[PDB]
Amino acid sequence: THKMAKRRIKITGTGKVMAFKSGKRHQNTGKSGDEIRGKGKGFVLAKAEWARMKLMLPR
Amino acid sequence: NGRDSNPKYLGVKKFGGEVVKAGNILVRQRGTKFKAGQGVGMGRDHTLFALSDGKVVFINKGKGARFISIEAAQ
Amino acid sequence: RSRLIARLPKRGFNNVGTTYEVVKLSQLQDLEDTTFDRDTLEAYRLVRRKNRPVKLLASGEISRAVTVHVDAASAAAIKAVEAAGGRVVLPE
Amino acid sequence: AKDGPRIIVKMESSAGTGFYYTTTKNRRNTQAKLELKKYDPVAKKHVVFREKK
RNA sequence: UCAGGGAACUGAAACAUCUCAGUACCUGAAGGAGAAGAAAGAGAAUUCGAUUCCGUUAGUAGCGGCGAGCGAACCCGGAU
RNA sequence: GAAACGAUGACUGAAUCCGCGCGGACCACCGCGCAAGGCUAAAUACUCCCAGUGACCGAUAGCGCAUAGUACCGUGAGGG
RNA sequence: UGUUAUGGCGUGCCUAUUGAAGCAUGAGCCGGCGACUUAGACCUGACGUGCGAGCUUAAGUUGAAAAACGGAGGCGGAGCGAAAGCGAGUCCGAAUAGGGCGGCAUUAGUACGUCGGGCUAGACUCGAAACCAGGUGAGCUAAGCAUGACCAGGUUGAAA
RNA sequence: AACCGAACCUGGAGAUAGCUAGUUCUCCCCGAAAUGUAUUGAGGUACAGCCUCGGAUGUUGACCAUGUCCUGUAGAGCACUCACAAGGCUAAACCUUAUGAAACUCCGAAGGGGCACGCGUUUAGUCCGGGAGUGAGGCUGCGAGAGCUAACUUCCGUAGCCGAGAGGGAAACAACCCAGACCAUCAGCUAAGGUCCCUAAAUGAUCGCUCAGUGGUUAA
RNA sequence: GUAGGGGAGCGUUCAGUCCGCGGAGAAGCCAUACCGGAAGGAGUGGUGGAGCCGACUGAAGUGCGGAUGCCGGCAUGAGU
RNA sequence: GCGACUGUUUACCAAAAUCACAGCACUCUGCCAACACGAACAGUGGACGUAUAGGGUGUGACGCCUGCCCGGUGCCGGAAGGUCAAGUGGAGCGGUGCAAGCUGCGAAAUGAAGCCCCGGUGAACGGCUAAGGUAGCGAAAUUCCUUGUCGGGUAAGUUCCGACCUGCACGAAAGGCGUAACGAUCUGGGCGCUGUCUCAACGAGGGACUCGGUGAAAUUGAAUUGGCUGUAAAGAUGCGGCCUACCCGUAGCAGGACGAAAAGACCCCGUGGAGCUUUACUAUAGUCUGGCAUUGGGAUUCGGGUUUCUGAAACUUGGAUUUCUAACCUGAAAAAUCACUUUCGGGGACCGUGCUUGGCGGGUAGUUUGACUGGGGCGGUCGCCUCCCAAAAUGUAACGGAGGCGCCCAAAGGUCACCUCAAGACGGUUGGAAAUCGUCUGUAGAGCGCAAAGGUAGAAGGUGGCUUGACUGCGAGACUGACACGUCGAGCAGGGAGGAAACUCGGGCUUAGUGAACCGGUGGUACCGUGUGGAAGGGCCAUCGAUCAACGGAUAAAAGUUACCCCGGGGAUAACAGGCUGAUCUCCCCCGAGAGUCCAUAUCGGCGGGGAGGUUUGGCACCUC
RNA sequence: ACCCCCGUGCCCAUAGCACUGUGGAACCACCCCACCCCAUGCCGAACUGGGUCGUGAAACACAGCAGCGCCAAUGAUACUCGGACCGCAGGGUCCCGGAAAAGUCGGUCAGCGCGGGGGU
Ligand SMILES: [Mg+2]
Ligand SMILES: [Mg+2]
Ligand SMILES: [Mg+2]
Ligand SMILES: [Mg+2]
Ligand SMILES: [Mg+2]
Ligand SMILES: [Mg+2]
Ligand SMILES: [Mg+2]
Ligand SMILES: [Mg+2]
Ligand SMILES: [Mg+2]
Ligand SMILES: [Mg+2]
Ligand SMILES: [Mg+2]
Ligand SMILES: [Mg+2]
Ligand SMILES: [Mg+2]
Ligand SMILES: [Mg+2]
Ligand SMILES: [Mg+2]
Ligand SMILES: [Mg+2]
Ligand SMILES: [Mg+2]
Ligand SMILES: [Mg+2]
Ligand SMILES: [Mg+2]
Ligand SMILES: [Mg+2]
Ligand SMILES: [Mg+2]
Ligand SMILES: [Mg+2]
Ligand SMILES: [Mg+2]
Ligand SMILES: [Mg+2]
Ligand SMILES: [Mg+2]
Ligand SMILES: [Mg+2]
Ligand SMILES: [Mg+2]
Ligand SMILES: [Mg+2]
Ligand SMILES: [Mg+2]
Ligand SMILES: [Mg+2]
Ligand SMILES: [Mg+2]
Ligand SMILES: [Mg+2]
Ligand SMILES: [Mg+2]
Ligand SMILES: [Mg+2]
Ligand SMILES: [Mg+2]
Ligand SMILES: [Mg+2]
Ligand SMILES: [Mg+2]
Ligand SMILES: [Mg+2]
Ligand SMILES: [Mg+2]
Ligand SMILES: [Mg+2]
Ligand SMILES: [Mg+2]
Ligand SMILES: [Mg+2]
Ligand SMILES: [Mg+2]
Ligand SMILES: [Mg+2]
Ligand SMILES: [Mg+2]
Ligand SMILES: [Mg+2]
Ligand SMILES: [Mg+2]
Ligand SMILES: [Mg+2]
Ligand SMILES: [Mg+2]
Ligand SMILES: [Mg+2]
Ligand SMILES: [Mg+2]
Ligand SMILES: [Mg+2]
Ligand SMILES: [Mg+2]
Repeated sequence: THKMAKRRIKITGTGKVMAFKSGKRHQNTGKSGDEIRGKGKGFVLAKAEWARMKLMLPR
Repeated sequence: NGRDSNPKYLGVKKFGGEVVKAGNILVRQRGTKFKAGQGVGMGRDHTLFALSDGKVVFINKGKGARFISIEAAQ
Repeated sequence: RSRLIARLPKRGFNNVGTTYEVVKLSQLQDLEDTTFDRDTLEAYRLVRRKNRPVKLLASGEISRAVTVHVDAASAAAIKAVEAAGGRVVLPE
Repeated sequence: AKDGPRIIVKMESSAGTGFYYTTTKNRRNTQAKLELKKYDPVAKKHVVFREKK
C-alpha cells in the first residue's frame, strides 16, 4: 500500500512493526499528563502479521 | 435497563505465599479493603502494589482491618 | 478501514536523499592481502553499488596500516585508521 | 473536552521569555480576573506565567 | 495508426469526486504501416544530445473523499 | 494544491540580440535553450491472405460449418 | 457360480440443517459435455538442486538438428531517526531513564524448480432483477396528414 | 410487432451477485467451531479462541495430595436498611413476644480460584512459522432471570450426550441408561437392561402386599 | 468421525527415452468363479479389423449421480 | 345512488360512478406573441391565425347559486432601507535583489437581478393559531359506536325509502343542493312468467362405452405402494405393535399421495433493482442578471487626469440621458427561401449572439433514506458510570430488575497546622416538631460537590496559614483488553511548594464528566525546500475545531413512495393449518356463609380451593415460503 | 532482685463500659498567675507561657466486681462436593465425606516486652 509508509508499521531489524501514540494528537486536549507528551513508539503481535503486506519490500 | 455492561475488574491480583516482583499489583480495590504493610505502596485508586521484590503474605486483623505485606526472599 | 490502520496517527515526511554504502573496518583490515583500496580496486573489492557515495565505518579492531579513498567516513573510524597508522581521504 | 456557547474556558499559557502552554481548564464563573500562576519553560523555570489570553 | 466526440455497470463492501477509463461505442482521415521527429528540450554533470521501440530505473518519486486506489521520469543496458 | 509548464474558448495584445522563453509560487544569481514556418527512411503495431511448424483438436472436440452464415427463426437489426 | 424358499435383521441418495426415510431441495433413464485454472523479472512459506558472503542475470546479439553470449539491473552486505543526519550505534532529552538495534552462544545468503498460500485479472463453475452505447422497428398497435371507399330497410316529423 | 412503471438487437460483458445450487479417483493420520470483542454490523467480514503440519524447547502440561492465601453464594440471623404479626407502654420511640429479603447482612459453609511443592501416578504443555475451517447450535440434569414456579419457550451459567457416534437397552425413538466400532472368527465373560409365549435367558428360591387388570394415565 | 490440515498412492490423455507386441490379428467392445489393502490389475474365450501395451521421466482441457445443469437417444403415462 | 346527455377508455380478468363533452372561471400572450420541437442568432409548429384570437389550468348541460380566512406557501405591485457576485480598481501587508525594479495574499468606494422588508391577491396551493362553516345537505359512494331512533314495505326487512340529528372524519367550480331526459351503470321493491327452487322425471342429440385405422401430454428418486394406533423434524403405504388383505384388469369417484403447475406475487432478509414524489443531497437543460466583445458618430449634465492664459480653453477618459445614421435586424418591391446594384420603409447600438458573474431551476439526472427487534412496523434502545441478577475467584446474556454521566472546584488542588459528626434527654430571649446555646449520652446511627457500591474517626470529613506538583524530560515493573485504547506505578534528572523535621507533591476518597484517523486554526521550532541563496509549501512540540450521541465514528455534503412493481434468498422469519403449551376460553369437582317461614344441600353456593378438555383469543416459532 | 510510678510498644473487647475501694508530695493531674513567645473564626477552656501552696476532689493509675457487653464449646441440625434415585411439577430421599449460623455448657474482666524515675 502507499499509505502505511508515512504512518506506523515501521519495519525493524527483527522485522517487528512500529506502533504509535494514538492517545490524542491534535484535537480534544487540555486534559492530563506526561501521558499527553507522548508521540512515541510501540508494537503488537497479531496485526504484525498482515501489516507489512502493505509496504512489503520498501520497509 | 440494564445499561452497564462493563466489568471494571477488581479482585486480588497477587495472593498470599506468592513470589512477587517490584512494581507488581497485589490488589485492585474500591476503598481500602485492606491497607498496605511494609513493601507496599498504594496508588490513587488504592490498588496496593509492590515497592520491593519478595514473598507477599497476608495479615488478617480483627475483622475489617486487613493488610498485605512483602517479606524478604534472598 | 472500519478499523486499525487508519486510526493510526501519522504525517511524518519522505525525502530520503543521499545514503551511503557501508564499508566496514573489518573488511579492509584484518583479513585479505591489504589490496590497498583507494578509488577503483574497491569496485572489485566485492563492495559494489555506485549511484551512491561510499562511507567507511568502524567495526573490526586490529592493527594494519592502510589508506582509502571514500566519500565520507565516521569520526571514530578516522580515529582508528590513523591510530593503527594510515590515511583516509575526502574529495576536494 | 466538548465545547459550545458555555461558561468557563480552556486557556493554556504564555509568559516572559519562555514560550509555552500549560493547557489548563480555567473558569470565568466564580472567580476570574487573573488566570496567573508559576511555571517551567525552556528556561531555568522559576518563572511566572500569565494565562490570560 | 492518428484525430473529432466520448458511456455505464462496476470499485470505493452505501455514495456524490475519484475509480472503472480516455476503456466500450460513434465518427473523420490514411497507409502497408502509421504516429512521432531535428530542442525556446531533458536535466543538475557548466552532462546529454531528433523520434519511436524494448529492458531497467520502480510500485521508486509523487498523485489521492491522503480513501478505494492511481503511478511517472532522468541516468543506465539494448533494437535502429 | 504553495501550481510551475504546456494546451485552447472569451478578452487584452510584447520585445527583438547588452533581445527573448525555460529551469515547478516568486526574486536574484547561476546554468540550459534560440518558439510563434515546412518535410523527413529505419527500429514499432496488426493479420484478410500465404508458408512452415506443434508434450493443439480429432466428429458433443476443433472455427458456427470435415463447409453453411446454408437449412431454420425474425418486419428488421439480428440470430443459427 | 445362477436361481429360489423360509427365517433374522434393515427408515433411497444428495443437499440444506440444531435435527432428514422424510409429507423439505434436486433428479424419468442411459450415454457423452460438465466446475479451483492460468499470467507477472509480483509477495510470502515448505521441500530440492547449484554456487556461497556472495548469488543471479533483463532486453538483446550471435548461433539454432542444439545453446552460448549479454552486468543495465535485482537481492544479501547496518542500523536509528519525522528528516538534516549520525553511525555499531541511533532517536527521544538539559549526558546517562527508555525505544528500537549490533555484539547475541550463534548459521547464510542468492538463483532456479515444484508445491502451500497472498495480491492483481472474470479468478472454482452456472444463475440475475438492472445500467450504458450504438443501432432496428409505426407491415401489430397509439395518433396526424393526403387521397379514396362504405352505411338494406323501416320510424319520428324541427326551422323556414 | 402475441409479456412495456420505459420496446427490440448487438455490443461494454465472463457487469455485480456478503445470495442459492454444483464441485467428480483411493487408502492412511489428526481433528474442529456455532464462543469473545468489533462492525450502516446482525444468515457477511477483521482479530482472538478452538484444528492440522513443521521447527525449537524439553517437562513447564494432566489429574491428585499437603501447605498457603482470596471469596460473601447455600444456610442462617435481625446487629444496619426496607418490610412485617400480637401484646405492653404514654403515633415515632421504647420493651415482651413473633417473622420476611435479588438489589439487608452480626455471621457463613460445602465448593471454587491463585501460588508453591511433589512429598505421587500420569502425559501433555509453551514458543516460532505454513495451511485452515468455525463465528445459525441442540437437547438433558443441576444453578438463575424472563414466562403463568406454560411451552419441543427464551436468555446466561455448568456437566454430559447429539452435533461429527455406529453397537446394546429404552416397543418405535438425536439427546436418556450401558458403553467409543483398525480387520477376520458357526469361540468365551460381562454392562445397561433382562430371563411365561411372540424371544436370547429361573413358569427361580424365602417372607410379605394388592382383587383393582391396580399394574397398564393427574388433584383438592 | 463433518468442516479442515497432513501422508502414500490408483487411473486417463499427451510427451521424451527404454522394452517390446501386432493380419497365425492391434485398439475399442462382451463375458468371467483369478490377483492386489483401495483406487485398480491380469488371465482366457468371443467380437473386432488396424494399430498398441509394459517401465521411467515431463506436461495436463486428468477421474461425475446430482447443479429445475448441457447435447442426444430412449422409456412412463397407453394403445390412453 | 352516480354521471346531465351522443360518445371514450384498461389489445388478453375492470365499460364504470373513469376519460372527453358544450357551458362556465382564473390566468398568460400586442405578433420575429405567449407556448412548444430542436446540435442551430437553421427551420417549423402556434398561424398564411392577430385579443370575439392563441396557450395553460380547473370545473363540468341547464336551474338557483357559490360564504368566512390571506398568518404561512405562491403569484402580481412597490420603493426608503438590510445583505448580495464577478468586475473596474489598489491604500495596505509580506518575499527577493546592493539597486532601479520584479513579485505573492489582497480593502474602503463603485456592484445588478435575488432573498429579508411592505402592500394586494383565493372558480391560487390552502385552512373551519389568519379565521373558525353563509346557504344548502346530513347515520349519507362520506357513519366509528351502529342491525342508531321512529316510521313505510314484509308473516318476518343488518339491505332499501322516509324522517330526525348525536355530522367518529359533508359543503359550495378538487363546486353546494336540485333537475326533465339519458344509462349492456349501481341499489331496493312490485306485476307477469318461469326448472332458480320444493325435486326431480322423461325424451333428443353430441361426447363418454365397444370394434377396426392413426395415436399424443403434462408427470416420473426408484417401488414388491393397505388399516388402526403409537412414535419419528411436530400430519407415516415405507419405523412399532396390532388388524386386514389370493393373482390381474375394465368402467367409474375424487379422500390421501402435504397430488401437478410457476425456484411465493404475501411477509422478511439483501448496506439488490427500477417507476414515482417532494420545502432530502448534489448537479443540470432551461431561464434571469451585472461585466466584456460584436459596437459606430453627435449633442447635454456629471467623476477625473495630462496640456497652458489669470476661473475659461482643450489633446481627453468612463458613466447615465438624448438622438442619430453608415454595423446589425427586418418588411415590401418585377424576382415565393436566398442573393443582390437596389428605390426605398421601420427598428436599432437595442435585440440577438459568443465569454464570464450571481440568482432561480423535481423540467431532468445521479443517488441517499442505519441497527437492535421472541416476524416487521410503531414505541423504545445504541457511548459512559453504580448496584442486583452473577451459582462466596475473574467473567457472563435478556426489549431483565433500579439509578446516574456528557460536569464541577482557583480552590472542593499542593502542603502544613489545628478541629470531630447524626441523633436523643433535661433547661433556656425571636422558641414552644426542627432553629441558636449549655449539660449528658453518642464507632458513625453524620459528613464526603453529584448516582450508587466500596471505603472512611489515627480522616478521605470540618476551619486557617502559605501557595500553583492541575509541572518539563522519563519511565522498573505490573493489572486489563482480539486489537486499538484504558489503568496503577516505584525510582531518575531539571527545577520549584509546604514543613523545624522525617517527608508529601506529575489535580482532585476512588470508581462516569467522553471521541481513533483525516482535513484545517494558532504559538514555538528551525529538519525538508525540487540548479543555487532565500521565500511559499511542508515537517516536528504544543495545541483549538465533532450531541462525528447510530458515541471503533461511511461522503465535505442526502427525505419519502410503489396496490404497477422486478430480482436474489428465507420455513433462519410473520399471516392459514398442524404441533408444544393452556394464561385466557369451555366445562366438571371441593368446602358450605347465606337465601330457601324451620332445615346449607329440593333447588341456589359468599370468599376461597382443586382439575378435565383442547372447540376461544393468545404464547411459542418445530415441519411446510 | 522485689514494690510501684512515668513514658512507650506488641496484642488492636475472653483486653470495653458501668458500679466503684485505695492512691498525693516520688511520678501525674487539676488548681496557680500570664503584659509579653504563642494563640483564641469569641473566651489562655484548647493551644501556650511563668510555678508553688492546695487538695487526689475531677482526670489519670491500681484493685474488688462477671449486672451489660465480648469470646464461646459438645451434641444435633441447615446446607453441600461426590455417588445413586423419587415425583407431571412445586419439590423430595439414600449412601459418602466436608460442615456452619444461632442457642445452650462455659469463659473472662487481659496477657507479653523496652527504657527511665522513685521505694524496701
Ligand atoms: Mg514532549
Ligand atoms: Mg451507481
Ligand atoms: Mg460500489
Ligand atoms: Mg502557460
Ligand atoms: Mg465417433
Ligand atoms: Mg462441430
Ligand atoms: Mg429448520
Ligand atoms: Mg415421499
Ligand atoms: Mg424428497
Ligand atoms: Mg419434481
Ligand atoms: Mg399502418
Ligand atoms: Mg403487445
Ligand atoms: Mg454472470
Ligand atoms: Mg466492464
Ligand atoms: Mg481420534
Ligand atoms: Mg451466535
Ligand atoms: Mg455474526
Ligand atoms: Mg437465603
Ligand atoms: Mg448458547
Ligand atoms: Mg429451546
Ligand atoms: Mg453442522
Ligand atoms: Mg461426540
Ligand atoms: Mg430396537
Ligand atoms: Mg419411549
Ligand atoms: Mg491412441
Ligand atoms: Mg455430490
Ligand atoms: Mg433431455
Ligand atoms: Mg382400449
Ligand atoms: Mg377411457
Ligand atoms: Mg355517463
Ligand atoms: Mg380488458
Ligand atoms: Mg370486459
Ligand atoms: Mg352510452
Ligand atoms: Mg381404437
Ligand atoms: Mg421397509
Ligand atoms: Mg406399519
Ligand atoms: Mg375427474
Ligand atoms: Mg402442490
Ligand atoms: Mg423464493
Ligand atoms: Mg429523482
Ligand atoms: Mg463474582
Ligand atoms: Mg463463581
Ligand atoms: Mg478519509
Ligand atoms: Mg458501535
Ligand atoms: Mg466521514
Ligand atoms: Mg387502485
Ligand atoms: Mg402496467
Ligand atoms: Mg394507477
Ligand atoms: Mg421455522
Ligand atoms: Mg399459527
Ligand atoms: Mg402441517
Ligand atoms: Mg429457537
Ligand atoms: Mg448430589
